[PDB]
Amino acid sequence: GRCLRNHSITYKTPKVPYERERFDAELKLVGQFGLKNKKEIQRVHYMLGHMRTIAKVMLMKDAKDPKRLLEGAALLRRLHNLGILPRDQNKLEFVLALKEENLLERRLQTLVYRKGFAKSIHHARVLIRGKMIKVGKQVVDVPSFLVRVESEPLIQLADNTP
Amino acid sequence: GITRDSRHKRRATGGKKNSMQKKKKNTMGRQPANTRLGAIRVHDVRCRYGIIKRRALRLENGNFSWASQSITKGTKILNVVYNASDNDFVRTNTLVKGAIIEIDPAPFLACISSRPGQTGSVEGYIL
Amino acid sequence: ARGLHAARKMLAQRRANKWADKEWKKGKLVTRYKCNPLGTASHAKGLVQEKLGIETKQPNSGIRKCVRVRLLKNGKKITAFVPRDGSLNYVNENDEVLISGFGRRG
Amino acid sequence: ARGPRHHLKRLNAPHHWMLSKLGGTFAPKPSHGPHGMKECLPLILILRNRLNYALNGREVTMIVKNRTIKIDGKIRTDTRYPVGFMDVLSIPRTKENFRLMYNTKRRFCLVPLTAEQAKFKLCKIEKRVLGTGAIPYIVTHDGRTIRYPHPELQANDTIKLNLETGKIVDFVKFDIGNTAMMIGGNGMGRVGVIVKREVHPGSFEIVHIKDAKGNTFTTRLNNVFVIGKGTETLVNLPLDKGIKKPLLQQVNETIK
Amino acid sequence: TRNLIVNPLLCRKQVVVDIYHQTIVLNGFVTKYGGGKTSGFALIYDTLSALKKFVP
RNA sequence: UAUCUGGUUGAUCCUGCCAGUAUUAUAUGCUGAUGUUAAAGAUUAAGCCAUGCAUGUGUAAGUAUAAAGACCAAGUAGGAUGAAACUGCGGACGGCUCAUUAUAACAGUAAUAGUUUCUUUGGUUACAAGGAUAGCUUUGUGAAUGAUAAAGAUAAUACUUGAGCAAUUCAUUCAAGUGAGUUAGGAUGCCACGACAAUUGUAGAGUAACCAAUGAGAAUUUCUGAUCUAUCAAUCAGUUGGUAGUAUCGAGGACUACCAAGAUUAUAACGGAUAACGAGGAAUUGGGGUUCGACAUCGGAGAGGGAGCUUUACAGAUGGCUACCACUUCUAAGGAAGGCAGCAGGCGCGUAAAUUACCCACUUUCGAAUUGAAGAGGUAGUGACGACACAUAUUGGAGGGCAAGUCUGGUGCCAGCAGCCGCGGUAAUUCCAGCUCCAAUAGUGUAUAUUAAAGUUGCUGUGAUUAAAACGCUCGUAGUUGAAUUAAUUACUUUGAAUAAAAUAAGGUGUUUAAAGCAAAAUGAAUAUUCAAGCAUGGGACAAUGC
Repeated sequence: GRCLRNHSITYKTPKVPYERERFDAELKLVGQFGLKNKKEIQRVHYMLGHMRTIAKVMLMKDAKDPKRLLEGAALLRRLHNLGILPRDQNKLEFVLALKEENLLERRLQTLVYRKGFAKSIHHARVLIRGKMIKVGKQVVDVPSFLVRVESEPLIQLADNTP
Repeated sequence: GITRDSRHKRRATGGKKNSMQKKKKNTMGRQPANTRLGAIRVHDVRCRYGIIKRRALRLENGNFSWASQSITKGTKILNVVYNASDNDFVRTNTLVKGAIIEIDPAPFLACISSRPGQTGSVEGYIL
Repeated sequence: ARGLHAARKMLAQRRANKWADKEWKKGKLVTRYKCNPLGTASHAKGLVQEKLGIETKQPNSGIRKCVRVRLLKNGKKITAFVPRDGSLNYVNENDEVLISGFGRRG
Repeated sequence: ARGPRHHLKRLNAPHHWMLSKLGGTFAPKPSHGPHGMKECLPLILILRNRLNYALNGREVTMIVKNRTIKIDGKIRTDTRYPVGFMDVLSIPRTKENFRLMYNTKRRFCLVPLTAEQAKFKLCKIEKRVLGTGAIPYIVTHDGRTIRYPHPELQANDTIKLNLETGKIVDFVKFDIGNTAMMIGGNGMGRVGVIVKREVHPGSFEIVHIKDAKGNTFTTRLNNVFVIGKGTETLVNLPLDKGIKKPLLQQVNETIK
Repeated sequence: TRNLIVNPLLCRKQVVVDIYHQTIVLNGFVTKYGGGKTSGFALIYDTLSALKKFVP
C-alpha cells in the first residue's frame, strides 16, 4: 500500500460492451431522469447490488441466528429511513425484490419534480446546481442527494441565493 | 573476532548453512588466559553491561579448604600435577578447575574448584 | 488417488502435469530474459539499418514495407512493420524507434 | 534495533488509547514506571482527550511541569508518566479529582472521586517473596514494594492502601465469595462474583465469574483483580456499573 | 453565541463564533462553500499576565 | 450476472486451439472547465556523485572575575543574567534501501527454574584533604582539515585520599512458594569489592551499591508451517553423542582435550534456480482457487567490498576509527579526508518516475530541560498512477465478432487496411478521403503482464477404441486403500481462554451528497476473524496405533 487514506469505486462498466437491448432500456431511464451520462445508471446499480448482498447472505441463516437479528434489522432500519423501502415491508426478503427505480426515485432531481418547482426533469438541474434549492438549513448543489424519510416534507426553495 | 554463534556450523543433516548477516557483538568471544604459576597478576576485564570480570594470569596462593575439619586457610600452590582434560596443561601449569594440584599442609593433593579466568582467584578443597 | 490421506500424490501429480501447459511454462522458464528481444520490457529502443519489403502470404498479394532494427540493449537484429500507408518516407536511419509487439502476444 | 526503542508509532499503540489513524505519525510512548506499556494510559492522553484541557501537546508541557497534578499520595511532573489502573488523580486547582478505572467498552474511564475518598487506593498483590535477612515483603500490581505485611497476606490477595500515611488498613483474601473487576481481554471491564476456580497444573488456573444479573463468563487467573468480599464493592464503579450488556440495547438505543 | 466555556486553569475562555453575513486572538476563520456565512474560533485571554506567557 | 462470440467444411456434429471480451498495473499517442483526495528514480545500475541541510542540548540547584555585565540594579565570597570552555547526556533513537538469505529468517505458540542492562518507579544499606586541566594571557608553523606545540597561570557533581552493612566466589549444613528444585531464605570459615558525592541554589534536588517492578521488552530457545527442480540419490567428519575445562551475560561442539560411530534420507536428505527479504495484506473470484506483497505497520539485514576494534547500558556503529581492494576531492607538489541504500539536485541506465522552497506553528523524539534542535513532521511547487463530485470535447469505429452508411472520387492483387475470418486484378459496404452517426467521455486507444473466461491444469472438475493420450506382459518395495463384529493415546467433532494496529465486512454519525474522517449534535462498533500449529473441555459414530 501507498496512502493511509482510503478510496473506493462507485461504477463498473458492463461485461458485454454492446447490446441493442441495453441502450433503449437505459435511455428509457436516462430520459426519465434527465441524467448527464451512463455512470449514474451503474452507480445506482452498484449501490443496489451492495445492499442486496447482505440480505442475500443473511437470508441463508436461520431466524434465531444472532447476526440476522442484529445485522438484518440494521439493514432494514437503514433501508427504512432512506425511503427506498416503505415502512410496512419489514422482511429481509423484500430487499432482494427492490429494483433500480426505487433508489433513482429518491434522487433530489426527482423529489423537486414532485414538489412543483421544475416542469421538466431537465430544468431541475439548473435549480439544484444553481443553489436555488435548500434542504432544511443547508444549500445543495449536488443533484444526486438521496433524501431521508423525515426530510421529504422539508425540501423547499432557498431565500435569494447569491 | 571470536564468536559463539551456530551460524557457522552444520545442520544435523550435514547441510552447510548460508550467511545472511555479518558477525554481531552480542556473541562476542575472548581468548583464554591460562593461569600459570607466577607472581600475582590479575587483569580486570570490562564485560557486557558494564560488569567487571577478574582475569587471573599468574597466581601462587590459593584459599584451600578442608571439609572433614571445617577449616579454610590459604596455602601456596606448588605445581600442577593432574588435569582431567589435557595433560599438556600440566607442563604449562595452567590453573583451571578440576586440576589436581599438590600443596604442603603447613597451616593445615588439592583440586581447584573455581574459575580464575572469571573469578580471578584459586580455591579448592582436600581430596 | 482419492483417499483422505492421499494428498501427497495429488499435489505431486498437479506439479508435474502443469509443465505441459504451453503458456504457463513459457512465463516461468528462463528464456524471456534470454531469448525474447523485448523481455519484460514493454517497448524497445534501437537504430534503423536496413529497410525490407516482405511479400504477403499466399492468399494475399503485395509487398509489405519493413525495416531492420538493432536495439540499444541486446544488439540483435529484428524486423518491424510500418503501421500506416506511405510511412517509409517518414522513417530514417540512426534515429530513435520504438518497437512494441503486435496484436498477437509475442 | 541496536538497543531499546524511544519512538512509538501511531498505529502500533494499544487500540484502547482512542488514538486516531490520521492524527500524526507518532504516538507518545509512555515512560518506564509502575505500569506496563499496554497496561497504562499516558498522562498526555488524559489531559488532551479524556479532559480536553489542552488543545495540543504544546500546552500539555505547560501544565504537568507546573506541579499541578498529583498521582496517588505523591506528585509527579512527567509529561508521559504511565498512568495505569485506578490509582487516584488530584487536581486541587480545578477542584476536581478522577480515577483511571476500566469499563465494559474496552477503554479507560475516569470515574469522579471526591476529595475524601481519594485518600485510599486498593492494590492487588502480584507476588510474595522473602528477601535476605528474613525480611519478607510483597509486590503489588503497580510494582510497589512495602515492608512487613500481615503474615497471612498471600501473593494473590488485595490490600487497602493509604496515601498520606502509606500504611495498610484492610486486606481481602482471594476466595470463592469475593467480587472482582476484570483487567484482561474478553472479560476486562466486567464486575462479578467468583463462583468457581479450576486449576490445571501445567499451564494456567482458570476461574469462573458470575455477574449480578446471572451472566457467566470465564477468564485467566492473571486477570482477576479482587474488588471486594461478599458482593461488596470498596470503590465507586463506573457509569455503567461494570455490567455487561449483550449488545441487545446498544444499537437500538443509540438511534434515539 | 453557540458554546461559551471558561478555562479555570489557563485564564481564558473557548467560544465558537459564527458570522451570518487586541485581547482577542482569532483563528480558524473559514467560510462555507460559495462564501457568505463564516465561522471561526475566538480566544480571549482577559488579563495580559496570562496572555504574555500562555502563547507560542 | 454461476454469460459467451468469430475462425478448419459443399454442408453438419465434435476434440481442439487462435482471436475477440471485462478487470488490475506499467509506458505512451490525442484531449483535458473545475473542486476533494492522492502515488511518484523500486524493477535496468545495493551504479557513480558537485553542491546546501539533516544532533545537538543550560535551569534558582554541576563548574564561571569574559578585563561581558551604565543593556536589569547598587554590589565586599561571588547581585538577576550570562557567549565560551570543563563536565553530564544524546547522535545504538530517528530516516533510507532490499544486495545477502530455501527450515535460514519470518507468523502464531510455549520457555528462560538457561541471560539481562540504560532510563523510569517502590524500598533498603571534618568546620570539608589533595594535586592539574580546559576555557584565560603570551610565541608560532604551514595552503590547510572540526590542523597544530611550548610557556604563565585558574575551578568542579572532571580525577583521587579520607569517615560517620549490601552484594561475589568457594567448602559444609538447616530447611517453606511452585505442577517442578539442597529453591527464595538462614547458619558456619577464610578469601575478594566495601558505600549512602569532603555534593548544589536565598530562593523556587543529587550521588554509590543492592532487592523488586520496568518489560507480554531485548536476546537465546520449543512445536507447526515455505516457490520450482531427480538432465540433483545418497549427504556430513566438529560431523552425531558423552566427560572435563575454556569463553560468554548466559544453556550449548560456541571453542579445546580424551572416548564411541554415530547424524540425515523416497514422508525427497544433500545440491541447483530465482527477475526470493518474511508477515499483516492487495488484484480478481458462485463456490473452490490463481497471481502479487521493494514499498504506510511489525520483524530481519546493510551502509561501495570484506575484516578488526574504541567509547559506553545497548554498535562488531560506518552522517566512528584502522588495514587492504575500487573510486573521488583541494594542492603552494610537501601533504590532508571522503563515503547521498538520508533530504533536494546531477551523469549513466533505461519504456519507466517531481523543487537544488519555507517553517518546527500540527505528531513525536533528544537535551543541563516549560524556552534549543529536528530535509523527522507540517506547509508550499510539478504531477492524466489512480479514487470521488461535477461544466459546455476528443478518441476509436461504422463487413462479422460488435453499435453504427444497400452515399461518392481514385487506385486496379499495386499502394494499403486488417487483434481472428478477411477487403483490394478496374461497378471495393473494410484502402486513401468528402458528407452523415455508433460507444464512451474528461476521458479515450495501443503495447506488455496478473485474474476471470479456462470444466483449455481437473479437490469441487477433465480426457485416454477411433481426435493428443493404458506401460508388451507379469512379479514387487516405498506410498495409497482395505469385509462383518464388542449395548490408553491420536484424529474428528463442540464450546471456550487468550490473540498489534492498519486493511476486508461493516454499527452509528448530512465531510451539504460521495470518496472520505471518527468526528460532533457522551460515542470508538461486542467491532466477525487469525489459514497451519499450541491449551482446556462435552461426545465416541466413523478412523490409526498392540494388548
